[PDB]
Amino acid sequence: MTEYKLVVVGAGGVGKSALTIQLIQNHFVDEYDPTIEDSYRKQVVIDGETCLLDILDTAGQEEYSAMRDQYMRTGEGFLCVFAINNTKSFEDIHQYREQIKRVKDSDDVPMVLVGNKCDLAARTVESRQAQDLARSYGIPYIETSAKTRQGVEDAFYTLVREIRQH
Ligand SMILES: Nc1nc2c(ncn2[C@@H]2O[C@H](COP(=O)(O)OP(=O)(O)NP(=O)(O)O)[C@@H](O)[C@H]2O)c(=O)[nH]1
Ligand SMILES: CCCCCC
Ligand SMILES: CCCCCC
Ligand SMILES: [Ca+2]
Ligand SMILES: [Ca+2]
Ligand SMILES: [Ca+2]
Ligand SMILES: [Mg+2]
Repeated sequence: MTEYKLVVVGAGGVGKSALTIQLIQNHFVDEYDPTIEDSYRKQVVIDGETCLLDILDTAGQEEYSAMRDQYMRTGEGFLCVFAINNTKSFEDIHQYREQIKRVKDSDDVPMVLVGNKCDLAARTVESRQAQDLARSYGIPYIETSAKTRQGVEDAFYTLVREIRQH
């Protein structure tokens, strides 16, 4: 049909797995089990096109990060996730983007910046800060909550729409 390989990256605990599971399985994972490397597949209609999403959920914990680069290499677009209550995860985004560019050997890779956990109130990253970072990269910024499902479909579908502009 039409396949899009999406890779979700970002610091440990920011909600990469919760986001992916909300999209694919329609429930919220409350517990924290660090990921090594997991894959999901779903057929969905996006803007009138039937397509197959292959989503790679990657490790954010350094200790679990072995060989992540080898998984990142096959990606067609990347969700770069931080949590709005985790300033360090936002600062880390630069390093994840740089890794993406290294493994893709390109400065032109479809990406979306995602600020997750927007249901929480201990915000330390303001929307405008993230919008500015995204603007510097030439990509959209979207806020999500894996818990309430706010923005979850939007983030992944926006990434598909970015891949289509490549
Ligand atoms: N309130 C709230 N909690 C969230 C949200 N997303 C994830 N969490 C919580 O944050 C914790 C970590 O989520 P998880 O998805 O495992 O993070 P991760 O980025 O996949 N971690 P890792 O890189 O180690 O695999 C879990 O307790 C999960 O319930 C969110 O949008 N809101
Ligand atoms: C480490 C954060 C800096 C952002 C650079 C694009
Ligand atoms: C501090 C996170 C950087 C990730 C690059 C492998
Ligand atoms: Ca649950
Ligand atoms: Ca390389
Ligand atoms: Ca390469
Ligand atoms: Mg995970």
